[PDB]
Order: sequence, then C-alpha cells, then structure tokens
Amino acid sequence: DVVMTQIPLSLPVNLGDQASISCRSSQSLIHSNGNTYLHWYLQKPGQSPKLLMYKVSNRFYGVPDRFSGSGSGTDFTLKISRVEAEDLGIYFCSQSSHVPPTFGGGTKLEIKRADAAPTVSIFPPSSEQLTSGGASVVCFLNNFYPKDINVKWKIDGSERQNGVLNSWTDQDSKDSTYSMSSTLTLTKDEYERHNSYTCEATHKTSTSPIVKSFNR
Amino acid sequence: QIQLVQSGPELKKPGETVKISCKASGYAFTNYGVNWVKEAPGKELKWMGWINIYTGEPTYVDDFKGRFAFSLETSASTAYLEINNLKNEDTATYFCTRGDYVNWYFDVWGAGTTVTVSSAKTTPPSVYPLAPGSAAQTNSMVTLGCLVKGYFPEPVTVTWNSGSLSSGVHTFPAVLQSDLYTLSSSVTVPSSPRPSETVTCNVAHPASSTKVDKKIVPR
Ligand SMILES: C[C@]12CCC(=O)C[C@H]1CC[C@@H]1[C@@H]2CC[C@]2(C)C(=O)CC[C@@H]12
Repeated sequence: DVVMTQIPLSLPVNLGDQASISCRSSQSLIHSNGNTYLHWYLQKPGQSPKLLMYKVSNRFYGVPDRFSGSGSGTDFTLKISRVEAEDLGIYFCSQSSHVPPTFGGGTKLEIKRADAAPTVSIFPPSSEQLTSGGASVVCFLNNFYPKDINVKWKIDGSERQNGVLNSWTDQDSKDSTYSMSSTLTLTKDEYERHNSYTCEATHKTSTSPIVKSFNR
Repeated sequence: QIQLVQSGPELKKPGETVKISCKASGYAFTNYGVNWVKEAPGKELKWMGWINIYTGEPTYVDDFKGRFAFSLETSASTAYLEINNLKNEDTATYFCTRGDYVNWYFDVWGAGTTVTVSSAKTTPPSVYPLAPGSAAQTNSMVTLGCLVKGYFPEPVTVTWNSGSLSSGVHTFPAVLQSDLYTLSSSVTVPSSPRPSETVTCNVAHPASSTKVDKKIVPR
C-alpha cells in the first residue's frame, strides 16, 4: 500500500539555515474528489507526533509562518526558512488519499558541526566477570562526527562476527557529537585461548582506520 | 485542554492479553474517529485501524486480524485496543488519535502506551568495573567505565560519584543480549588525578531494589 519515501534520514543543519525536508509517494495522492491528503508531522524526543501541515500547503494552528509545503502527484517538500532550536525532531509524512493511511520513515533534523574523530578506548574482561565464567571485552568509541563508523573486532587474524552488541547515543546536546560502544562477549574459556583483541574502528577521518588493542 | 489520555506502560509475557485505554476529554467524541497507530522500534509507524464512533464498527488494517480488538464506551468517552494473546514481535508503543472527517488527518495524538513482552524474570545487574589495562595514550584524559550486565526489566540508572562526575559521562542505550538487558557508561576524567581521586559508578535497579557502587581502580 502506497509506500511513502523520505530522504535524507539525517539532515545536518546549522540553526539559521533554510532546510528542506522532502518526501515521495508510490502512487498519486490526488484523490477522485480532487484533493491531495499529504500531511506532515513533527515528533520531538520520546513524544507524540504533531500535525504540522494538512493537505500539502496548509499550516496547522500554532505552526509558524516559517514553514511551507508543496509538490504534486507524487512529489512533495517541507521547507523551514530560518531553522531554530525548537524544530529539531523527526519529520514524517503520511498520506490519507488511499486506504490504509501510510507514514514515511522520517528524516531527523540534526545539528551540523565539525568532523570529530573517535576517542577509542579498549578494556579487557575483569577479574569479577572472569570468575563467573563469561568475559566481555569493551571498546568505547567516543565523541565523533558524523554518525557512521564501522566496528571491526579482530581477535588475532580471525575476526569475530558472531558475538557483538554495539549501541549508540543520540546527538550529544552539549557539543554535538555521537558516542558508541562496541562490546564483544565470550565465554571466559574461548577468551583465554587467543592473545590479541583489536577494536578496528573505520570512521571517514583517520585513513589509518583507528586501531586499539591489548594482547592478553 | 482537549486531550486523548492513555493508560500506563504494560509488561506481559507471551500469551496473556492487554487492554489500552484512550479517553478523550473536551470534544464531542462522536464527531471524530479514533485511530490506533503502532510505532515499533526501528519499524515504521503502522496505522492499525480506525473505529467509527457513531455506528461503532471497526475497520481493521488487514495485517491485524484475529488477536486485535477495538471497542469503546461512549458515556465513558473511552476507546480500547485489546491485543489478545501477545507474542514478542508486538512490543511497540501504541498511540490513539482523533481523525478529522473533513481534512482526514490525525490532529490530536494520545501520549502513547508501551507494551513490553518478554518471558523474562526480574534479574539483578552484574556491574563490572572497566579500567585501562595499563593503557596510556589517551591525551591527559582517562576513560573508566561500568558494564551493567544481564538485568531485567528496564531501567537501571548509572551515575558516577553520586551525580558529580556529570559531563565526561556517556551512558549507552540498553541492548538485550539473550533474554536480558546489557548497558555501559563511561567517564572521561582529566588524568591529573586519577587514580589519586576516587571514581565510582553507582547503578540503581528499582525493579529489584539493588543499588551497587563499584570503585574503578587502576587494578
Ligand atoms: C481516509 C479513510 C481511510 C480508511 C476508510 O475506510 C475511510 C477513509 C475515509 C475516512 C477517514 C479514513 C481514515 C481515518 C479517518 C481519518 C478518521 O479516523 C476520521 C475520518 C477517517
């Protein structure tokens, strides 16, 4: 049923800049009764969605003069003039021109800033854990920009695939970066039968993909 | 203050059912529709279906037949979704929204109701100290951490030095390995004094009435 497709997924913006989110429909959104039901929502963190615009170009109440909507048939665009701290959130687009309504994946408005590199730090499975028979090794991959980064856990030559749990912070409010943490977990035993552990981290910055190891 | 107010967070095993309330206040209930949307973590918001409040008949999105009921109670001005016989892929937050019959949009959204479905039993965390294994090339900054392992349900709350090593801290979102939750938190101290000054992380887990303090020590 009419698959709504937004792109980008992040839109790095400097407050003050014009932003333009955009969305695409997989059918026409012109209805038999001559009207387009493409609506846009804003969902700020852990909250409800909020109607922003009804039928392509109409502000809902509250929504400021600063927002526009346009497009036809299958293509539409949301536009903020001076973006400000109060609009950061995920913008989604839905259609009601065809049954059932559908949403699009959203694009989150992100703050734009200065490329940062991962302060990578790597830790061996402590004493307390070893006693219980397990063994997690943990790499904090911190304070970087942009968002992609690729974790490569190589234990000697043979790199491990099957034991990773990686996680992620949303943009850090204070000086806008991201942090990540990879965490490889082993049984104590496999672990004491390898000597190296390198957190190979591949962020578009340090063309020697940044590697940190401890050898048991 | 025209509202759609919803019940609480619900935590059920497989196989029991759940009945979310959605109570409208301040609007002629019968002139709008109530729609239920489900946000699944990382999945798109699926509209689930609508209930027409004059006639009383549900219109299920095909994908929801069988287990998903919609019922209401118009003196009470309340709307209900009952998911009978719950299975782990349903763990989503459920919103109810009034839809406007003219412009066909959802203009008032309800707060949201999380349903967590797990067969799990309430476990205490294992809090392990993560300290540099003789690791020096950081800058004049060191990074200790705490690895909160295997708890159930959420949340835990990690602080450092009872709330006073605040900037520098980075707690990561709980990912569940194997039926249970695992999380971690790190602090970037200025090394000028550490290990000279104490650094201890403090994990409270309310759902088991467990607080744990571990001093991070060079070894
Ligand atoms: C679009 C539509 C889609 C599905 C359907 O069976 C009816 C149409 C027309 C009425 C719409 C409905 C979606 C839900 C709406 C928006 C409501 O809850 C009130 C008016 C309703």
